[PDB]
Amino acid sequence: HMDYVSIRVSTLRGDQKIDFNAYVKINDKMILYLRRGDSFEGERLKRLKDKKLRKMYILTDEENSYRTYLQKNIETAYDDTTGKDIQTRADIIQGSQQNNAEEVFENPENVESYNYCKDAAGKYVNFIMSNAQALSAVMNIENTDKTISHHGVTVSTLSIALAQKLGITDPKKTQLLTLGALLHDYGHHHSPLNLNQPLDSMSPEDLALWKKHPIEGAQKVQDKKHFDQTVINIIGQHEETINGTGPKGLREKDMDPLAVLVSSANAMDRLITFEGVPKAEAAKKLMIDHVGKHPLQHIQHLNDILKGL
Ligand SMILES: [Fe+3]
Ligand SMILES: [Fe+3]
Repeated sequence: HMDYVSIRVSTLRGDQKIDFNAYVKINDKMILYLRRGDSFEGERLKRLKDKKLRKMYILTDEENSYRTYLQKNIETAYDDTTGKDIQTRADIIQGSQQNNAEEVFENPENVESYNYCKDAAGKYVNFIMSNAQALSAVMNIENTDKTISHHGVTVSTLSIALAQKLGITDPKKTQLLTLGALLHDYGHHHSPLNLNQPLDSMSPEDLALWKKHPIEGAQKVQDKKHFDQTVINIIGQHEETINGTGPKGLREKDMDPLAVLVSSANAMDRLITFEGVPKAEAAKKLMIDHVGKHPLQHIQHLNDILKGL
């Protein structure tokens, strides 16, 4: 009898108490999981981790409560005047960025959703740039379920920090870099590929499928008038390497410089998140197993960023 609407689980973050139930779908039935009054700050977030949760459901009659919950979370989290714990702010903002990316992946023709994601990417740059511990707090949020939207947020975070180290200050460029990084793996959306394995031990079939993703991703968006060219370039070129060994065979001179940055940042998170490489060993691995693929200055800066420098 009752109607439900879907919500993305990355929107359930921080210490605000929910004024709605939330349900997990099991065997196509809506099973009560989160109750009115629950919150998700600190260790409470574990209730939503390691469970491959993507969508949950709320009663349609409670949708207004959810919408107000989300808007309050976002407004409070981006506010630099509150003195709110940085980890809680980061929990909310990381999840909101992920939500915005998922909305674009699910609705790529939607101009408003793209523009919302773009505007929020600008807000994200400002959050990371204006709060000393923001990057560290975001990097504390492990990608337990190995999703491409969480991975996009992580890659965008490393990309913002890398851009700062390289002296790329133009706000339009940093916004588009962040947006492209967030969306970079659109080509993997609803792919049967298990990303959580090393590329060099994938079956030939899996590797072949993997090589298609930037090409397919870019082809899908390249003629959409509302997509920024830089974002299209990042989606399509982010697997390219400076010595021309990537899927498109591009060399550094052939590439959007911002895609070179995302390529480096991505290569690092792939090692750490998808291949189980300890963060302190990732730079070495790229240099010794990914010879000549990325600019040494990017790898050194990324190593420093992961070290807190
Ligand atoms: Fe990729
Ligand atoms: Fe990636």
